[PDB]
Amino acid sequence: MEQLLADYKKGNVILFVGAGVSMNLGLPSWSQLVDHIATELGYDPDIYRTFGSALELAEYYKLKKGKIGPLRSWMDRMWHSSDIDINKSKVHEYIAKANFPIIYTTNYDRWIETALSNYGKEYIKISSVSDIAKIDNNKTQIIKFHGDFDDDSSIVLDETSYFQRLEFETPLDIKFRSDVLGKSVLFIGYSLSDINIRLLFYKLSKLWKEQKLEEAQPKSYIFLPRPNPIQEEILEQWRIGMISSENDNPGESLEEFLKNFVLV
Amino acid sequence: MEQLLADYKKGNVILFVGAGVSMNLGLPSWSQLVDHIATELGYDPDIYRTFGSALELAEYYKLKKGKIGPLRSWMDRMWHSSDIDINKSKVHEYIAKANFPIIYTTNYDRWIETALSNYGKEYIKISSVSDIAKIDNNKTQIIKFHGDFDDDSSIVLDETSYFQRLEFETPLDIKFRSDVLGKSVLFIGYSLSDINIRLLFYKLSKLWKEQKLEEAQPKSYIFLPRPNPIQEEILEQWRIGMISSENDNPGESLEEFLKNFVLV
Amino acid sequence: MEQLLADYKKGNVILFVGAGVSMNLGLPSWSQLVDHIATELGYDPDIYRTFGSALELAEYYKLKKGKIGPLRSWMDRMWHSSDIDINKSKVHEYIAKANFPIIYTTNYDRWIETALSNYGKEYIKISSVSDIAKIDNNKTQIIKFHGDFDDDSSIVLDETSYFQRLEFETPLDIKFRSDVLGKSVLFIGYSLSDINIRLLFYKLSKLWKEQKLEEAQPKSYIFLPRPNPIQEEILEQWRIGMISSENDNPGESLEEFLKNFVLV
Amino acid sequence: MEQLLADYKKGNVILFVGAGVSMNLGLPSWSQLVDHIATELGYDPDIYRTFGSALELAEYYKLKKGKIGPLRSWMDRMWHSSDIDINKSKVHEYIAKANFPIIYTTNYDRWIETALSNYGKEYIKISSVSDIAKIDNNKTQIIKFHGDFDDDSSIVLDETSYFQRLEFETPLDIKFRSDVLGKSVLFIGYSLSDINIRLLFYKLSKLWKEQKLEEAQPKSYIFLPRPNPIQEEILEQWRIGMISSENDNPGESLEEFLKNFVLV
Amino acid sequence: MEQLLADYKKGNVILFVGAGVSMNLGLPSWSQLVDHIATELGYDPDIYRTFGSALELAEYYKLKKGKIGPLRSWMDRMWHSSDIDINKSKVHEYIAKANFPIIYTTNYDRWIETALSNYGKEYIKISSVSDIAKIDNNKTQIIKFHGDFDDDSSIVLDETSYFQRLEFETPLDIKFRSDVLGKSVLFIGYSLSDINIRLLFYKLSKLWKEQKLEEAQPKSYIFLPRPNPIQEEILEQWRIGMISSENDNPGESLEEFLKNFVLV
Amino acid sequence: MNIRFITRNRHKIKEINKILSGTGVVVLASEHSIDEIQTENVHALIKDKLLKAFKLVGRPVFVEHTGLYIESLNGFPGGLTQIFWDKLQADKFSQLLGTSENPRLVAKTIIGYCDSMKIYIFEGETQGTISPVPKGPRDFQWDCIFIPDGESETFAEMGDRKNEISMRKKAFDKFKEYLLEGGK
Amino acid sequence: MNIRFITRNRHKIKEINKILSGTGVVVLASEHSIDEIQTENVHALIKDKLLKAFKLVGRPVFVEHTGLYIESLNGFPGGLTQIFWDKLQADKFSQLLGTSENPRLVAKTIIGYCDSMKIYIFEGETQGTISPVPKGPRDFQWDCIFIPDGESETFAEMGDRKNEISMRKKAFDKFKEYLLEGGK
Ligand SMILES: O=c1nc[nH]c2c1ncn2[C@H]1C[C@H](O)[C@@H](COP(=O)(O)OP(=O)(O)OP(=O)(O)O)O1
Ligand SMILES: O=c1nc[nH]c2c1ncn2[C@H]1C[C@H](O)[C@@H](COP(=O)(O)OP(=O)(O)OP(=O)(O)O)O1
Ligand SMILES: [Mg+2]
Ligand SMILES: [Mg+2]
Repeated sequence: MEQLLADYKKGNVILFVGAGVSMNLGLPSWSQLVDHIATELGYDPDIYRTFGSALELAEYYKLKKGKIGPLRSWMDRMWHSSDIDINKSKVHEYIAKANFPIIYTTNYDRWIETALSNYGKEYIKISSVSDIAKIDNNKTQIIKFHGDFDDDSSIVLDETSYFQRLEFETPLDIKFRSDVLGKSVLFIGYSLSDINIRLLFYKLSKLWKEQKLEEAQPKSYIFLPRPNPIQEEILEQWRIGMISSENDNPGESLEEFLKNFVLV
Repeated sequence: MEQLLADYKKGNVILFVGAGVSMNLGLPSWSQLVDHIATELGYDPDIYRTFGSALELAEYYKLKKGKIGPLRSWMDRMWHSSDIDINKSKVHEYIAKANFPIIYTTNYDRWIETALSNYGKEYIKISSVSDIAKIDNNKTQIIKFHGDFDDDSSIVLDETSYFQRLEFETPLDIKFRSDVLGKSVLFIGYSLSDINIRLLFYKLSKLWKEQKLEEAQPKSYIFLPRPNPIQEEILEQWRIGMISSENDNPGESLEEFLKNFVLV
Repeated sequence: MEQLLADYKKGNVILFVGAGVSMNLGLPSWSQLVDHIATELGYDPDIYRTFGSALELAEYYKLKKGKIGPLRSWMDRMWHSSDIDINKSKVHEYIAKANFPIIYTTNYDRWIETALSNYGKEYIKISSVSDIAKIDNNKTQIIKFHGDFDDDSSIVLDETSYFQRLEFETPLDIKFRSDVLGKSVLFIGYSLSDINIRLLFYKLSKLWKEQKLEEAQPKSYIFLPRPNPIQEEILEQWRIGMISSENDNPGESLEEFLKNFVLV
Repeated sequence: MEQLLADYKKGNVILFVGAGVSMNLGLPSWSQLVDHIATELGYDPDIYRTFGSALELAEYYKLKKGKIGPLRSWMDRMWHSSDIDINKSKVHEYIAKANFPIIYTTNYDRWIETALSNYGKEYIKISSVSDIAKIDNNKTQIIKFHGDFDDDSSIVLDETSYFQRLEFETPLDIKFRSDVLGKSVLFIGYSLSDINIRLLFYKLSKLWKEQKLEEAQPKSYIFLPRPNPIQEEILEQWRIGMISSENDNPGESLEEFLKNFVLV
Repeated sequence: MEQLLADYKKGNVILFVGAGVSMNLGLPSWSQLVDHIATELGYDPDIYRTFGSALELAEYYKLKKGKIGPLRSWMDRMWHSSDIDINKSKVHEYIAKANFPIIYTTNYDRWIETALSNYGKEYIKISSVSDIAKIDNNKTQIIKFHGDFDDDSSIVLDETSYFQRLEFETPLDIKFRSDVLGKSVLFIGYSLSDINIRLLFYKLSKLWKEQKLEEAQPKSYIFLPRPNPIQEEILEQWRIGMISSENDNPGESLEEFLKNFVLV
Repeated sequence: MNIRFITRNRHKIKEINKILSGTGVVVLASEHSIDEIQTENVHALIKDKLLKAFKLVGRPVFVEHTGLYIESLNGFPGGLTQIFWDKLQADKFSQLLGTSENPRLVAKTIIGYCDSMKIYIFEGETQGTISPVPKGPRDFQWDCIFIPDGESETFAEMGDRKNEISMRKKAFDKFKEYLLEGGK
Repeated sequence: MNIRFITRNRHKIKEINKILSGTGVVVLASEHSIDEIQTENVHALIKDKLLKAFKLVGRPVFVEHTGLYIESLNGFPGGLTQIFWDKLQADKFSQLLGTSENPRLVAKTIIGYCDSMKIYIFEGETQGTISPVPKGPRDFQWDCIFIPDGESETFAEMGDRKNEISMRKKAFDKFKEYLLEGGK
């Protein structure tokens, strides 16, 4: 918590943003996406949750509907509705006013870049290797790690998408695997549930253990409000410490956590 | 299923055995193993279930207890107690008397080898690479794919062992990846939930699509008594067909399915 | 080489055939292929031999001519001319009358298959993954590892082809990587110079060291007539022993070596 | 050449340095190292020239002598003798005074760092992942890609070390594989003969081919004083253009090439 | 014969060469090709005749054998055996010594190019559009219209390849469709049985009809020894006249016909 | 055309530069003293020496060789005249070869040229007579002992007009004809 | 010891076999006719020829070279006596070198041996005189013209006792001393 601010003021902290940050905007949740896919396929949700977890439910929608295109179209329209205002969001304001040179996200929505451009901060948005060619060292790198709504082929949603990302041969995978070399990652709004991220940090811990400088690895941090000792032990094996809060509100806890980063 | 039996008389079908075949005998279930882990770590079962799926729960047991050794001793004594008789198991009799040259299994218990040694079938047990050197072409290959109770370092139960199997650099992984080239796999008692098997068959499907010969890929089959159209579509993408039965009892359904293979 | 015969009667020896066996036959050598490519590109041979090794010279022919189609056509006609008689070849006769269940080769010519069909022995020729599906256990497997003249895309001749084989994702690569698990390889006519074979046996050695069972690894053998202590030490690190002959004739040395396998 | 200067003034060019830069100083050549290995093992050099090439010679020295330690001690004392003065080296002066943010090198000697510290330019030397943690964006990154004389386990000189570097699981390999994404590489003093660099740029070209963006790949350049159309075509397949000079002297050609980069 | 020679000496006659020119050399016939296809597919030839005609039989060989590659390899070896001598062929000599500026052929053998280079005449061989780029106006054009053995994808043998060539979108079809505009075509050794050439000359007759210039169309000629009035009337509707002979020997009739063309 | 030259003789460089002066081509001569092989075939002897020079340079490079062929000595030198001249010089040349029954001898220059793709061989010859007494300046080897046929002056004594009828000339005229005719 | 030999001379094989007969070592001679280089240093001339023979064989192989050194010719041959003999032969040898002021000449044999690790050079020499008339059998090159010092019979005429005082002998005695003394 104090060493995190020490590395943050040094400029050696990468921000990783999950869906829990975008949960405070009034966006549809993951379960509402499951309900929409279930009603689109002729099911009803609870009769579609006894069959597969989630990758099975995006994979089955892709297989029955051909492509991910109608799903991407619906997600593009409801994730960027006109009712959502980025100025009434203290979490996105604290993200924009804080100093993070590299920002990663698994969200396909553009509210991080909207908050960055709304509060007068320049950025470089990376979703392809041609955007890796445009990286400015004096601007924020916003890497859409799991895709964007500007490309159906980039969205990491279904089982085959995660199976493609497991080999770590994407340009974004290579860029992330070298960005975690010698830099701390701060996970906010993210539960570390995606299999490719856990395999990436497992291979990073194995890489630091193979060189026999396991004490010298930069220490990562994850902010979850509800505590979990199981995840705590498993993530502390990968040098990812847990920062918890006693506040029951997740958005308030994230605001009080990012308050330390917006200031100076 | 005439094409499956036509591949079976030619000797081109590999039997894959899951946990339902062993669960027919009266062995402890996976839920009872999670319960034993929970009361061994001081939890009651259900609160421990609302913390992780199963790989995180077994990983938490291995991290709190140091090794998998107390757990391995408990499943060794429970899965091989004297109350279980292999002679009162029609499924294991039909497995032993069938002409399956190669048998893979993700069970750690020795009831398949006990079943083949009961009914006079000579076999070769494979759990290391020296046992791959001990292979005879006129004997049944029994491969303990997820480990055995003799070696604690070979048991694939928690998340880290599944990551090491996801890299596919094990001798057994190499042997399986070449055994699926040009042979059919018949899954009995198995749900195809382990991510290394799903990544293996995804890479096999990508392999046959790369050579532009996906029409000529051998057809795999999974016998599930309870139908699942989501998995049927998802496994049909990997050339794994689904065989379902109308019987509500999985044991009698598996007996009636293996009746087609035991005779002649 | 008494242990070689001891593994030979059990059927645990894989034959690997190089380019020296297809030389006694009076086929064009490798340097004649270099001269033909150099005269085809407007060079003369040695003025093309102070520019690159061999992979650069097949790569430059494939880049100037588009494909390796003219090269495959010339190699197909001159490697199978009507002047070559397989009956006047004692090495191919000793190969055919021996009992090798699995035969690997890096030649693109079909003289091993012609020698075995000439001497009444049935075989299964493997060059794609459908031929892996056609494998009989009571027949000789002849695997064309580096390609055949039937397929232009299968020939491993230039640098890009060797890079694709260095990835080890071909079906023939997976089949070889599990065939070397627990079987000895006998290299005849082969200098072990191709980098994908050296990386394959290096990874096999690393695999046997990771199980801490490297004393139990099956011992491979290479037959080279001229001795080389450098290769002897380097291949001895990969469990590949050298068998040398004092005869200055390579074909006669190979005949006296394979006479021990042609009998009974 | 003009696009190279346009990318260099933008700050998107990585300098790659080989042994041809360091041979201007009076350092021992590769043949003198071959000679030292040969007379250390009891050979004379020309009779050790018929056996292997360079990897077999450092592998045989490592296997007979146990480790690379006597050889590294000799290369450490010979490559850093007091007769070599960096101030009479125009090439190292032009490297030091130019604005290259990232410098890679396959040299083990410290003459790049000595030249950078002579002419008052701050730098970060990277040879471990803990040195990747020390990267400042206002300082020059000097990466000792093939090792340094401070660590025997990092020197990539023999065949086994190149076989370890072929898998690209080293932290320096990961950092280079992401640094080539969207940046140009300028090879000076280097012939592009190491197999891991050629496999790296082949995989980079394949990576830009899978994203269907081959025209948007940054272009790399290699300065070779002696022309080679075979390499020119082969490196042009990997988007590495060739820059040649008509001066027969390589040092003055490299001086006139780096004169376009030192000024302003 | 009179107007044919009159258009010859102006240089406005294209030579089209079929299989019957090449049957003089001792080449395998079409029937022997069907016999080899039937033998390779396990049929005897006479039952295999009673199923398709030629295109369906070559289609069946392609579909059962995967590609056309084994058939191309066999056709390449037997069509270019060492027993075939180009100097003892008066037909090929009379073709070579004649000044035909454009030569088309449906043969995949290189005996026209071998006869042209053997009798000291320069040529440009066209089998792709990159060879159309190298057309010199003082050299003869040899166009391999139905493919060559240097490319599997170019051979027009089975019904799918004829169906691709029916659309006239290959570069060679556009080149032929403009070369027949305002030039005479002389057919030797050719029966005008391929569907693409009949459709091409039907469209050419439609083109000269639609411009109201039916009288001004150049006259094509076809030399068959056996007189067919049906082909005479049908080809006369496409302005392709017949030249017939009284000699029963087709080779001697072809030599006596080409005697008017070799002279001066 | 920018073509390089590898040799040991320094005066050979000045002869080739004076012969090719004003042509358009230039010669970037270098001194390395490439050893030859003891063979009778001069095509192989120029081929391997051009191979060693191309291994030294890697750019378009030509290589000259100049051989005397004594008819009294059954055509002994040619390919190995250097060691001959470097050992017995002019003093032990004319007293045992100029005073024999057959003073006739023929001098040949063979040029091996590499265009970085192929090897091109050009040659020229003049016939002549060995002098009984060395005559003229002695700064260019066997020039002071070589009487050409139809003349009474040695090639050293005749001066700058030796580079109009000499064999090297004829060989470099064929070389110049190839170099301005194109890379054919 | 099983040591191989690469040469072109066939009678050299029989001389080396008769000299090394009964020693314990054996010679597996082969005929390839390796070309030499035109250099004055016989150490480099035996080193590159042994390099070419080791590239040909790859086993332990020795290489012999034999050179005449005419003192009247300022020590001209030696390394290149072959082309000399294959040109002038015996008819144009004694009439211009045996009748001069200094008939003295020295014949040297140098042996280059490779033990598959290093290169070992052994040499021997005898002095002698050139005959004014060729004398004896003419089946072994310059044996019929070489009078050794202190004798009046040529090496061809003296018969089988030439292999007790000859230079090749001395060189092979040092070679035999090394081969039975060990690989030192
Ligand atoms: O116009 C000439 N007039 C008189 N003597 C000449 C002439 N041209 C060559 N010579 C003599 C000098 C040379 O020593 C010897 C061998 O001829 P040659 O092999 O071609 O020259 P080289 O060996 O001395 O130098 P390089 O290494 O370039 O071959 O003939
Ligand atoms: O005992 C000898 N008595 C008379 N003549 C001899 C003798 N030994 C060598 N000779 C002559 C023959 C050889 O043609 C010439 C060059 O000597 P030398 O180079 O060592 O033999 P070589 O060139 O003919 O055959 P090789 O290829 O093995 O070197 O001297
Ligand atoms: Mg010379
Ligand atoms: Mg010789």
